[PDB]
This record gives sequence, C-alpha cells and structure tokens, in this order.
Amino acid sequence: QVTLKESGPGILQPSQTLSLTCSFSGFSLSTSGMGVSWIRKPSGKGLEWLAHIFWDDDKRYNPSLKSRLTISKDTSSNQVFLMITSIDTADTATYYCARRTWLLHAMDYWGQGTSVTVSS
Amino acid sequence: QVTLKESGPGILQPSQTLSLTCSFSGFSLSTSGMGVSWIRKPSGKGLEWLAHIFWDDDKRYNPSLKSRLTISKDTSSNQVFLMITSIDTADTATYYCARRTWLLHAMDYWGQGTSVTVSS
Amino acid sequence: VAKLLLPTLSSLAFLPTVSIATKRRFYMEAMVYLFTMFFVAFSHACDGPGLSVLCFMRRDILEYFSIYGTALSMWVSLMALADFDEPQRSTFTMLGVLTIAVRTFHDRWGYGVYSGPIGTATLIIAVKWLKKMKEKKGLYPDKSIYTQQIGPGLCFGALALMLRFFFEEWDYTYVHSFYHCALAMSFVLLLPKVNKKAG
Amino acid sequence: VAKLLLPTLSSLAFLPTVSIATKRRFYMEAMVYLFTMFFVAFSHACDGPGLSVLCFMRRDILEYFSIYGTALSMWVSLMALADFDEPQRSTFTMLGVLTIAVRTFHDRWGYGVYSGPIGTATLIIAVKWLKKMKEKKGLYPDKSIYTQQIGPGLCFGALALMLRFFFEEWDYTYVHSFYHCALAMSFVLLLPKVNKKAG
Amino acid sequence: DIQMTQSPSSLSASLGGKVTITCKASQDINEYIAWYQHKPGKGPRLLIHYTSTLQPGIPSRFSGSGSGRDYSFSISNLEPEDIATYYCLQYDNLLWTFGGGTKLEIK
Amino acid sequence: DIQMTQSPSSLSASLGGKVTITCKASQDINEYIAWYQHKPGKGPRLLIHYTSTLQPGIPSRFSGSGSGRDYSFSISNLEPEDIATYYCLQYDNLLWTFGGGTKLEIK
Ligand SMILES: CC(C)CCC[C@@H](C)[C@H]1CC[C@H]2[C@@H]3CC=C4C[C@@H](O)CC[C@]4(C)[C@H]3CC[C@]12C
Ligand SMILES: CC(C)CCC[C@@H](C)[C@H]1CC[C@H]2[C@@H]3CC=C4C[C@@H](O)CC[C@]4(C)[C@H]3CC[C@]12C
Ligand SMILES: [Zn+2]
Ligand SMILES: [Zn+2]
Repeated sequence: QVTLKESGPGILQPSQTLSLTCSFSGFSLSTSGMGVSWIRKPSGKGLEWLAHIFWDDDKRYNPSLKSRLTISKDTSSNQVFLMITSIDTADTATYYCARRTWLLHAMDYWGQGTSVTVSS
Repeated sequence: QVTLKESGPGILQPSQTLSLTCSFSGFSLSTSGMGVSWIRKPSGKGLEWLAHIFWDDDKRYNPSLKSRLTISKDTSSNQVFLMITSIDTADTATYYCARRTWLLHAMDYWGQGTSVTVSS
Repeated sequence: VAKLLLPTLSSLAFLPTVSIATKRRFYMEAMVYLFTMFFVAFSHACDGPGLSVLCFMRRDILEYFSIYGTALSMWVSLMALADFDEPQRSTFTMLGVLTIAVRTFHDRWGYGVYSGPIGTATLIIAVKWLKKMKEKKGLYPDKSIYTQQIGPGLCFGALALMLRFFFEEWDYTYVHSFYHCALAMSFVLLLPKVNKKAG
Repeated sequence: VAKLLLPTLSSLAFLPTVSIATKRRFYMEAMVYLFTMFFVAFSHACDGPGLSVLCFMRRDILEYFSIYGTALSMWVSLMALADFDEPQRSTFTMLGVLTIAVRTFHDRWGYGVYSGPIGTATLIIAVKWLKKMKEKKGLYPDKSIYTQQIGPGLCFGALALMLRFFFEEWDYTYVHSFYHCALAMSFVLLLPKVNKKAG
Repeated sequence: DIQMTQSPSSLSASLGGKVTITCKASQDINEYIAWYQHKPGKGPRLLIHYTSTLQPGIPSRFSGSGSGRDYSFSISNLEPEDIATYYCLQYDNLLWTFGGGTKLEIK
Repeated sequence: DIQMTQSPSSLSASLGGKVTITCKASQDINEYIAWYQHKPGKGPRLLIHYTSTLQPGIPSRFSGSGSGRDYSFSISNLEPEDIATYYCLQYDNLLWTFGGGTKLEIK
C-alpha cells in the first residue's frame, strides 16, 4: 500500500529555518509521471498549498511564499524535504505531504501531517 | 437655438410629491426620434440618471427609483413633467432636464438645472 | 428489394447525429451533418434504378456533395474534439472547408480525400494534447473522456473506414449500410458533451 | 502587351486586403481573400495565351475557385460587418460556404452566384441593424461607421459590380482590372477596424 | 491565483439525510475540481475528482456536478462516519487552491 | 446597472499643460461613452460622444480613446476656461450611468 509520513522540529523560535521531512513507501518519486506536494492547515484556517516536486526534477512554489520555500529530493531514501526560511508565528500550522499521479493530477494520498508551533 | 429650462418648488417637507417641470424651445418632442431625459446631482455627489420620455410616447425609469418616478408630456406647451413621490431628504439635489436625439443617443443639450432642498 | 432501399434508408443514420449536435449547441456541425445526410441520401436514391426518377439535380452534383459533405463532416467532428479558442477555431474550420473543396474537385475518387482530413486533424489534435500534457504534467483529456468519447468514437470511426475501404469488396448493400451507422455513431461519440463556446 | 498581364497583375489588388484583414485579427477572412487572390490570379494567368503554360491545374478547377472564392469573399466581408456572436457567427459562415458551393457547382455562370450572397447578407444585416435601432431608439452603427466604412465600402462594391456586369461589355483589359481594385477596396472598407472576438 | 468559495462554512444535518455543498471559482477551472474528506488526527481522503468521478472504494452516496466556474458536491443516506470537514481543490493550474472548507455536524 | 469608474476624483494642472482622465466600465459599453464638461451655475456641455467624436464647435484639444471596457479623455494646451468638472456617460443601454466625475484645478 502507498504511505507518506511527515517529520519536523515541532517547536522553533521565529526568524530561522523550518526543515520539514517527508518519507514515503508503495511508490518511488523517480517513477514516470509521479509527484509529491506540500500543503499546510494554518491555526484555525483553511488549507494552503506550498510546493510541488516531480519525477522529471521539476518544482513549483506558491507565489505568496515562493521567496522563502525550497523543496528537494532523495529517491535512495524514498524522501522529500521542504525548507521554509525566516519563520513567522503565522507559520503555526499542521504541514502535510501528499502524493500526486500522472492519470489524476490532484493528490490521491496524504500523510497524517506534522504540527509545527512557532513562537517566543 | 435649442433651450431647456427647469422649474420646481425649491423647498418641500418629506413624505409628499416633488412636481418638477421642464419647458423647451428650438425643437418639438413629437419630432421623429426626439427624446427628453431627467438627471440629478445629489448634495455633494456625482450625477444620477432618473427618467426618459420619447417621441413615440415611450418611457424608462432608473430601477433604484422606478417605484416613485412618473414622467409625462405636453407638446402643445413644449413641456415635460417629472413627478417624484414620497420625498426623502436624500432627494436634496439639483435636477436637470436634457434633450437626446436619434443620431447621437446621448443627451446634447442640458438646462441650467433647478436646486430642490427637502427637510423639516 | 434491399439493393435500392437499404443504402438509401441507412443514410438517415446521420439524423440522430444532427439531433444530438443541435441539442449540445454544435449548430455549425449540425449544418454539415444535415447537408451531408441530404446529399448522401439523394446520391443513393438517384443511383438506385427503381427510384432514380426522384433526383431533381444531376448525378455529378449529388456525387460531389456526398463525398465533400462526408470528408467535411469528418473534419468538423475532429475540430469540435480539438476544442480550439478563437481566432484559430474559425481559421481551422475554413482550412478544412477550402482544402477539402479543392482536393475533392481535383479528384473525388483519389487518395487523400478522407485520409487527408483524418490524418491532418489527428496531427493537429496530437500536437495540441501533447503540449497540454506537458503543461498539466498529466494525461490532458480526463481518463473518462478517453474511455467514454475518444476510444469508442475512434473505434466506430476505424470500423466505418475498414467497412467502406476493405469489406465493401465482398458485399455493397449491407456493408455500405453498416458504414453509414458506424460513421454516424463515430460523429456522435467524437463530439463533446456541450459546445463550451455557446453554452 | 496589356491583354495578358493587366488582369493577371490587378489580381494582386487583394494582397492589401489579406494584409489589412490579418493586421485586424480577421484570420478566417484573410484565408478566404488569399485563397481568392491565388485562384483569381492563376485563372487570368492560365487564360492569357503567352503565359497559359504556367498553370499546373486544369482551367475547370481555376475557373470554379476563382468564382467560388469571389462569391465567398463577398459573403465573409458582409458577415464580418454584421458582427454576429457565437453560435450564429460560425453558423452564418457555414451557411454561405455550403449554399455558395452548391449554387456555383450547379451553374458558375448563372444568376444568383454573386447577387444571392450580397442580397441574402444585405437582408441579414438590415434585419439585425433595424432590431438594434429599435433597442437603441437611435441610428445603431454610429454616423462615423456609416460615413467612413459602410457608405464608402458599398460605393466601391456597387462600382465593382457595375464595372464587371455592365461596363465590361465595352472593354475587358482595363475595366476588369479596375473591378479587381474596386472589389479589393470594397472588402478593405466593409471590414471592421478590429476583430472584437479575437482582440 | 484562482479563489475557491465553498458556500456553507459549516452545515448541521440528520443521520440518514441528504447534504449538498456548493463552490464558486473566481475563474473557470475546466472541471478540474476534486473533493476531499478530512477528520481530526487523520490525512484527508480523495472522494471525487474531475468534478464527478468517484475514487475507487468510495461509497456511492458521494456525488459531484458542475462545469465552467460553478460546482457542487453532495452526500446522500448520510452516515455518522460522514461527520467531517469537506474541502474542494482547484487543480486546473499547478498553482493549486483549496476552498475554505465545510464542517459537517449532526442534528 | 453598469458602474463607470473615473480614476482621478480631482486633478491639479498648469495652464498651457496637458491632462488625461481615464474611466473603466464594469461591463463593455461598445464605445457608447460620452464626455461632459460641467461648471458651477451652468448646464453641462457635451464635448465628445461614441468614445472619440468631438461635438461641432468644440475646441480641438479635447480628445477621447478606448474600445471595449476601458476609455480615456484628454485636454491639451489647457486654457483657464477648462477649469471645470468632467463626467463620462455610459449610454450603451437606456439605463444611463455617469462616472463619479473629475474636478480639474489650477497649479
Ligand atoms: C488542413 C488541411 C491540410 C486538410 C487536409 C486537406 C487534404 C484533403 C489534402 C490537402 C493536400 C492533399 C494532398 C495533395 C496530393 C496528394 C497526391 C496523392 O497521390 C496522394 C495524396 C496527396 C498527398 C494529398 C493528400 C490529401 C491532402 C493532404
Ligand atoms: C445564406 C445563403 C442563402 C446564401 C445565398 C446562397 C445563394 C448562392 C443561392 C441559394 C439559392 C439560390 C437561388 C436558386 C435558384 C435560382 C434560379 C435562378 O433562375 C435565379 C436565381 C435563384 C433564385 C438563386 C439565387 C441565389 C440563391 C439564393
Ligand atoms: Zn454513402
Ligand atoms: Zn477576375
């Protein structure tokens, strides 16, 4: 069966880097037409898309955060990493890793999500 | 030369009828394709169209005021009359009578306008 | 006697196509299908010896606009499937109209009279959908549209072509009548579910 | 010698029409004008004894698509002026295409081959503009559009028709060459200032 | 971006009942809308994609409709396992945008 | 109705200078836009109609342009007699709607 599982720091103070990790099984991201995507639910708010990374080493970012997001890969490990630079307390959210395919362009599996709380 | 000239009460208390009159010369409203129209500038505000009356005895009103406006004619007198029912202090405006044609559908002559002030 | 009537009556297989195209606001396609249905039907009526008295115009006209209408019906079915935006939509319509007219008028029985439109329209669709698949990073027309419209529509299309241009060597009366039904069904299936430029 | 070259060279009077139609995003009209320019030019080249060796297709084809292209050029000029919204825009285009095709193929030298399109398109324009004048309660196309486009465009149109179908009895070489220039200018003037459905 | 507008922010309904959620896009999304069911402490499930296609294994009460800029999603013969938050996804562009969500409640 | 949006509510300019007023319609008005000059204690004058056509007798500095939903009006070699309020009229429908106006001032 397909799985994704997120990992993170849980707590950081503002004005540093949030280094989120996603580990997956039942697929490989180097499989043709395969994609992994990041979504967050901010504290008491609706879902917000962050980043895409693809089989052909292509990437996209949300224009609202394109300046501070960075997404990277490790197929050897079956892993993807999202770096969010210059943390604000607005980044208080649950962060999800979700798998997209070639035949349906929307994501079809999500991870359980990792809660990240950021304040002094 | 074309002229239009407006007449009115100047002052009324609210919750009665404003009976505006327009008299004109240099044209007849029973001439083919000829029209007369009413516009008001409310107190410290931009222009607002009220009513049309036409050569073929056709009429239009502004949907915001269509319930309380009524427009009527007298070619014998070269005159048009606008009745505005149930006066509010929002009707504090200068009221203009303007002549529209068949070849240009916009109004080409205005009267000087009559100031109507309405309060207790 | 089947020889006269069956190819003439099977020509009315395009009347469901005209009806369905009209219902989905594809009025320009419905004109081309109705024009085709008329000239295909009257070409068969005029050829059948027992009702050849019926035809009010000469064989040369009915034969030409049977073939022209058929080839243009194939073009506007595939250009409706390509689903172009303006100003290309009308340009691609006019391209088929003018090139099918000159080709058919040069030789209505020559090579390229049906394979020219089908081959050119396939190449146009393939280039558009492959560009859109690189944009989408995924299968562009939904797997529903492939399995419900394109797959079945091209199956009835390929069946119609091999009925007319291979199996018709064995028999005419029944095989040509089945070609009308297969091509009418192909036009119905290849046509989208509503004209997005009119509704 | 003028007899051969002047009607062949005056056929390039439609090249400004193709250029101007392309510049205003009227691509479907620009196709019909270019197609017409080609078949009109090669019909005159193929007729002229001293360069009749040039033509690569038979007289019957060049003669047909000279006449068909001319009548369709008149139709798409007036349908561009009518300025229809979809789904009628493509329906009215297809109506001219199919009815001019059947009529010209029946008799390319018969009555109604040019007056059919011009008369039908005039009736369609007149009905649309009179409906719009009742809606506007005023002259619908602005007095600028009448004095700059419609008046001049129909003056060059009427001049072209009476050059070809009255004055051509007196002379061919110069009168027919003036007909090309008058009809090209008529198409330029009757065409709106930009395609509002593409820009 | 494209803004997705789920009309009920929250909706209360009886068990065995019927529920409809409506969504308006600020620009046409060419039927590339998908519907997700989300529960506290779990990852969202894909119910429906390309407006109407149910994901395999998804109970057939879930339906979706619309084409152009206006879409809708519905639950019929509502079970207590349907008490969840429902999100629409615009995925016409790779600039993905979700709706505000619809929190379903019992009555 | 159709909403007409004159961009400068007021504008200050030097005598002999050049001024441009811009207007956006909420829906296309098919070039049926007219521009009026209005002065305290006088009836408005029609300057320009159908986007660009100057009314006869109107000094030729006044120009107007646009087609679709965006129009503009300009004064060149500005005279002290141009110090007035300028209104655009939408007259595509007999439901007439004016812009908010543009009050021109000296500098
Ligand atoms: C969009 C346009 C191109 C639609 C297609 C038009 C079709 C009917 C025409 C245009 C030019 C035609 C070609 C012209 C001449 C020949 C020679 C013949 O021995 C084989 C077919 C072939 C090669 C034709 C195939 C059909 C063709 C491609
Ligand atoms: C939109 C369509 C109708 C465009 C016009 C098509 C033209 C080319 C055709 C369609 C039917 C044609 C008519 C058919 C037959 C004749 C008989 C002939 O003795 C006089 C002309 C006349 C009466 C034709 C005039 C031209 C005509 C109106
Ligand atoms: Zn047949
Ligand atoms: Zn010629």
